[PDB]
Amino acid sequence: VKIYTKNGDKGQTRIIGKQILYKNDPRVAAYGEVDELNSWVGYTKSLINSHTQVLSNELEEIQQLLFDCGHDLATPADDERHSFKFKQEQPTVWLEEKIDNYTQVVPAVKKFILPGGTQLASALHVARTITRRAERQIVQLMREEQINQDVLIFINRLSDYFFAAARYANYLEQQPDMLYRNSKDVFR
Amino acid sequence: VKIYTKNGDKGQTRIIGKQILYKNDPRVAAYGEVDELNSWVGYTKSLINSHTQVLSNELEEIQQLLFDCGHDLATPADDERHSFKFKQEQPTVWLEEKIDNYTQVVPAVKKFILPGGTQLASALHVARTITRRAERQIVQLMREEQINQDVLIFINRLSDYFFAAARYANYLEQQPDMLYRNSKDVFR
Amino acid sequence: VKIYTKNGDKGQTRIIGKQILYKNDPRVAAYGEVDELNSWVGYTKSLINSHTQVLSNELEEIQQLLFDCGHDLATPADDERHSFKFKQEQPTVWLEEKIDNYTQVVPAVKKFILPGGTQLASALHVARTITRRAERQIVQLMREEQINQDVLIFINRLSDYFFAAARYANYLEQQPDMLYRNSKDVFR
Ligand SMILES: C[C@H]1O[C@@H](n2cnc3c(N)ncnc32)[C@H](O)[C@@H]1O
Ligand SMILES: C[C@H]1O[C@@H](n2cnc3c(N)ncnc32)[C@H](O)[C@@H]1O
Ligand SMILES: C[C@H]1O[C@@H](n2cnc3c(N)ncnc32)[C@H](O)[C@@H]1O
Ligand SMILES: [Mg+2]
Ligand SMILES: [Mg+2]
Ligand SMILES: [Mg+2]
Ligand code: NA
Ligand code: NA
Ligand code: NA
Repeated sequence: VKIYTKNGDKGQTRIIGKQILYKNDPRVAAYGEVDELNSWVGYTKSLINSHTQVLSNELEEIQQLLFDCGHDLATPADDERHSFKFKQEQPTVWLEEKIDNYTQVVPAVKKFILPGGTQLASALHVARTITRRAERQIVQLMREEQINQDVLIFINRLSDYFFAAARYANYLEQQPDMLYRNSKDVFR
Repeated sequence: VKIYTKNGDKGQTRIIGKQILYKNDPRVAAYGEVDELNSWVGYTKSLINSHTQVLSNELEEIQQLLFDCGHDLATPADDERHSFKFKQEQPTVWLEEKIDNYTQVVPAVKKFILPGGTQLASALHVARTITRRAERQIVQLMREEQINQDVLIFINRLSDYFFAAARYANYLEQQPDMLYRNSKDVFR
Repeated sequence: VKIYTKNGDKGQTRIIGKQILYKNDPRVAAYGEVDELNSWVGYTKSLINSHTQVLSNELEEIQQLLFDCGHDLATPADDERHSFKFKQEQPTVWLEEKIDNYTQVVPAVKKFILPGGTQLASALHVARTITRRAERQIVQLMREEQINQDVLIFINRLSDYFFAAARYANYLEQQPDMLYRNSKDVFR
């Protein structure tokens, strides 16, 4: 088995189905950014400690879901031989329940917080912002091609999950969040 | 409080003031990249150790400043109800004084260095390059819309700060920098 | 020595040779993304432990090679005073030999794996995906300007190297890889 085929050496790559695209095509960029997020989630999970073990399984579950999203991003809406398989309903509800629970448990803020704290909380803020970068890429693709809009819904919700989980990670080690000193009351 | 409004689920988001933009709009991308930098700075600060404690407070101060920059990037120059609040003078002087001090104290190089060393020094090099990525985004926005040019000045200077601070972090643990083996003398 | 010249404060920067470009120009973006990768490789190397010491030297060698690639990306193909110096043959063979060896030694998969595991393996997956992001940037530049195509070949191969090395890092700590649960058999 050779994972290097060399077929990409001139700048084109195969997507799902027959088409080849330049590697900078917005479709390739979209699922490539999802893959970068997925790798960062793996890195974040590797930082789990005894205080934060309760977050481990759901990070692995998110990795599984990000593969399901990437599949659909790699699939043209008019490819007769392949169809969209990601459905947002249940995964997105699942994220919302976590967001509600973690928002309830941590100390309430009205103001923006500095993205930081523990190493794990900080990594969850990095995940938050890479998710949002991948979301931008997905919207770029959406403006040119038909996509599975359920992926967008889920990826939008996912960055709120990472915010909530980052605060929960600080709570699990009793690290206080720090406020942005010039913040207005923005959370209502 | 629900941080998930779902109003972003179709790919548009609210900026400062009345306007909504696509999430891939260059303005949204610019302050989104600043937020990614800010999160990375949080992560970097979480790596502080007893040798490097002297760097902790100024990283937190940079996080505060990055919120002030992001505010102005999110604000249209013609929005009557909101105005630019970031002024570069004092923060940028403050960075320059750190850059001068840290450049003086560490072993002099003429050649490019490998970006690495200690975990903290390496993270400061990652911060250096994410700052430069955010700067590119800010210039993309500048070419289409009027911006607070003071944010650009500060963000330019900030990546030189991260270079200087990365070298200082290696110095604080007595980790030598490594040279790029084919470098010309580039620092003059 | 002042690394801050302030000449970049209005959004333009000097490349190799006489030209100045906007900081968001695709050329500047391409070698800037290579620099971000290089910094991440430095960070990854800082995570080496006693189990993974055998990977340290080759990560440093990759950093040297990434400077050689960045040089050529910063050099216009028609700049009479500067020429391309990167040749892919030997570095790319060297990567392929590592990929072959590491593919042979680790447990065989047919299915996609979750990008994660140990902290080092996870960082090598982050390197994999940042390499692929830089590759996209390089292809963007290739579509507008003549480049040294040897850089593209090497950067393509490099992300397969990081995949193989990430799996090898997990093997070195006897951390099993996890499969994507809905994967088809994709590695043939
Ligand atoms: C909190 C604020 O963050 C901005 N916002 C919403 N989604 C994204 C994204 N994917 N990338 C960057 N910024 C975003 C909007 O301005 C929203 O109101
Ligand atoms: C050191 C060199 O790095 C380049 N340079 C300057 N600013 C940036 C940036 N934001 N992103 C990437 N590269 C940049 C220019 O080529 C400068 O001369
Ligand atoms: C494994 C699959 O990953 C995609 N692919 C190939 N190169 C890149 C890149 N630089 N960025 C993102 N995705 C890429 C193609 O779809 C290939 O078949
Ligand atoms: Mg959102
Ligand atoms: Mg600069
Ligand atoms: Mg490839
Ligand atoms: Na490959
Ligand atoms: Na939200
Ligand atoms: Na400089």
